[PDB]
Amino acid sequence: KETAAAKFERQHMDSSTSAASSSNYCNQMMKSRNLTKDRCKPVNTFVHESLADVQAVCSQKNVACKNGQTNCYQSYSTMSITDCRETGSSKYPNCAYKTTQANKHIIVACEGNPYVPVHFDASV
Ligand SMILES: [Au+]
Repeated sequence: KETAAAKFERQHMDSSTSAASSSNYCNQMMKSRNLTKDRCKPVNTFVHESLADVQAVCSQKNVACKNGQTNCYQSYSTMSITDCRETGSSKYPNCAYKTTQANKHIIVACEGNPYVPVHFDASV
């Protein structure tokens, strides 16, 4: 039932200006988006832009994906993001993260009809 497009929304969208949280944004968000349920997802990026602006990237700069597929796209403008990376002390089920806020060009893999973001590949 969860589509690839919905999965990208759950894993990566957080439309707001920038990270807001009552406590460590990554620890709160990784848990709340279910990214610590089955393992500690080790790296994950949230994007603080509108869905439309993220979706439009699928029509922007065609770039190779890290895995060698050719269906990746880089945003022409920088976007507000937050990068979550597991700490050394993190051990599932007590997942723990370092929060890095940034303004970078995103790279997403797009798939489907409609052609929409389904994976977050890199920020540059
Ligand atoms: Au640039």
